[PDB]
Amino acid sequence: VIGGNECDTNEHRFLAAFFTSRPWTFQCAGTLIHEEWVLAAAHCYKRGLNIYLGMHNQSIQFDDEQRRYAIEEHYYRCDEKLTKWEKDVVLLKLNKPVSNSTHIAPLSLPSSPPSIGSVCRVMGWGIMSSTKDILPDVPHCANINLLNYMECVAHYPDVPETTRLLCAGVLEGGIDTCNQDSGGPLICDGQFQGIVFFGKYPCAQPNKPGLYTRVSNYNDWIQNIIAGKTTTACPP
Ligand SMILES: *[C@@H]1O[C@H](CO[C@@H]2O[C@@H](C)[C@@H](O)[C@@H](O)[C@@H]2O)[C@@H](O[C@@H]2O[C@H](CO)[C@@H](O[C@@H]3O[C@H](CO[C@H]4O[C@H](CO)[C@@H](O)[C@H](O)[C@@H]4O)[C@@H](O)[C@H](O)[C@@H]3O)[C@H](O)[C@H]2NC(C)=O)[C@H](O)[C@H]1NC(C)=O
Ligand SMILES: *[C@@H]1O[C@H](CO[C@@H]2O[C@@H](C)[C@@H](O)[C@@H](O)[C@@H]2O)[C@@H](O[C@@H]2O[C@H](CO)[C@@H](O[C@@H]3O[C@H](CO)[C@@H](O)[C@H](O)[C@@H]3O)[C@H](O)[C@H]2NC(C)=O)[C@H](O)[C@H]1NC(C)=O
Repeated sequence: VIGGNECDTNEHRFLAAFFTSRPWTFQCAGTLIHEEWVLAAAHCYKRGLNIYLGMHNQSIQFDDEQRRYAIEEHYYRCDEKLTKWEKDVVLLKLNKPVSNSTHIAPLSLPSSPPSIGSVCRVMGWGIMSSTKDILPDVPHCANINLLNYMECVAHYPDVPETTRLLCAGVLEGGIDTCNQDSGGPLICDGQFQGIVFFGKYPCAQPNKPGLYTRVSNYNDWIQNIIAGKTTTACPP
């Protein structure tokens, strides 16, 4: 996250961190949405990653930190016509539930639709400088705006027209998500509305907002999987 500051230690209790085992290296983030389910981005997740809940400073282990791994890995396979840009979610079931604690609590799926002009919180351990690829040991937080999708469409020729992505950022530049913020939540007006996907590098350029996976498209699908539906998960 560029143009922000270190997050408050208690304002990201839903933020999950993915690590490889050896070496022990931060990969990306995810969102705890349920005591035993995490929602992440398909493009940065790979099998066997360690999942940490209740992490702030990567060099510190809080007394309530919990480590898990995925026992189930659900990709969105409902519409073969959707491009890779339109289905970048992975729903992970944890090997064991995590109870609430000082630094751990799930974030609910959005209960109202996203609205242009909202102020959106972004957070992550990703690159925090637009001039140097500096990765912090603590997560950084910042505010951006949910923008008209028109503000993004012209900058991503490779991405076809879609309704399944959100355009968010700061048009004057200076504030943006960057590499390895992938998978983190975009929280607009208190609602989990987006997942960090991709933008432009260098990051935080003027009039170069990023695209975010639109969470609300997946509510029914996620809830069905959590409810135990195997087949029947997708819509008819
Ligand atoms: C562990 O903590 C989470 C609470 O999540 C926190 O909520 C508060 C306490 C803040 O501290 C936030 O920072 C955290 O996000 C608990 O789960 C939440 O329970 C609360 C109950 O108060 C739910 O919030 C309410 O939801 C009402 C409707 O509930 C139903 O709909 C939602 C879906 O939107 C669904 O999640 C829930 O299961 C029911 O289906 C709503 O009318 C009300 O206005 C308010 O929004 C919230 O939905 C729960 N969140 C999640 C992610 O499940 C656990 O209760 C808690 N464990 C315990 C036992 O302490
Ligand atoms: C994320 O956390 C790390 C971990 O360091 C912590 O250090 C203490 C404050 C305790 O909280 C420990 O539990 C924990 O390991 C932070 O890195 C550390 O920063 C401190 C304070 O700046 C550094 O102290 C330096 O020590 C050297 C000698 O090596 C002197 O020359 C320095 O002038 C100064 O005393 C410490 O070196 C550094 N430690 C390690 C292991 O890296 C880090 O600051 C923190 N991140 C943020 C953003 O807060």
